Amino acid sequence: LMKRLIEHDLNLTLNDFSSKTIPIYRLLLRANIITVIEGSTNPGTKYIKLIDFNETS
Amino acid sequence: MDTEALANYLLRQLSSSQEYNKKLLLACGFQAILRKILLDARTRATAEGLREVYPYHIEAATQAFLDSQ
Amino acid sequence: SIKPLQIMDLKHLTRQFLNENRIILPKQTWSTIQEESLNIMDFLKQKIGTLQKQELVDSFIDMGIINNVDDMFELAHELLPLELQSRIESYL
Amino acid sequence: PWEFRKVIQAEYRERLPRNYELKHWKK
Amino acid sequence: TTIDVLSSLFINLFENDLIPQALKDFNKSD
Repeated sequence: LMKRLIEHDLNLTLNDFSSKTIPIYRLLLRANIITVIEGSTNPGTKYIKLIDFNETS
Repeated sequence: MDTEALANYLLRQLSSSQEYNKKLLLACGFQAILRKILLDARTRATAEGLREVYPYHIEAATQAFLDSQ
Repeated sequence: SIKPLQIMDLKHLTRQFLNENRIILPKQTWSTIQEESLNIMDFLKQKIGTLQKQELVDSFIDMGIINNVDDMFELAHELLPLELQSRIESYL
Repeated sequence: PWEFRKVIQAEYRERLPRNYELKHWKK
Repeated sequence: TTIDVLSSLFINLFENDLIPQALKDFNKSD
């Protein structure tokens, strides 16, 4: 999960987050560093990722 | 007015960590349902199409809310 | 009657909600939401007569706000100040 | 016959709308 | 939300319980 969050991969999905790691997704929600994407493309398997620290605007 | 201040309001009309959490969650529910009423009011405002969410839109939102709940 | 909640309090609360979804409200709209908040509160007291974790998740699911306890503490996260939603997480 | 609570458990269910969820009954 | 439950229950109580209670006693005491 960390090697996927660091690269900001969209495959970070709550169904792939196991029941043991859904609380870690909840902790990241509290952190709010994750772009809280209300994924309309697919229900249940919502895609969530960190805001890319490498993106200068 | 805080969400925990909304919990305080619900405490005042209702009547320690467990009860604190319970009343905070009740405040969450009240806030969410107020938001639902306002969102349904906006939906009704979409059906009529004028500038803003005139009062009968909130009204219609409340009747639909009661008719579904 | 002492039940009513102030229009200004509703304005302050809904101001933040306007950012998640911009509702725009004339005056008589403010008065009607204030007036019908009493009916909403009574209906909630019917729906939630007592407070429990299973009871509140079931009530909010019945309300259509959420689908499960996961959605419930997602709502708590997006509706509460930072330390509190953790405090509630300790309760769940 | 005297107990009115048993009667009300039937009265309210027909009284209120079906979509008016009587999941919890306040004291 | 319960007005004509209340009045109906009161009215129901009188004809169902009170009225026969005195009526049968009144009939018995000839």
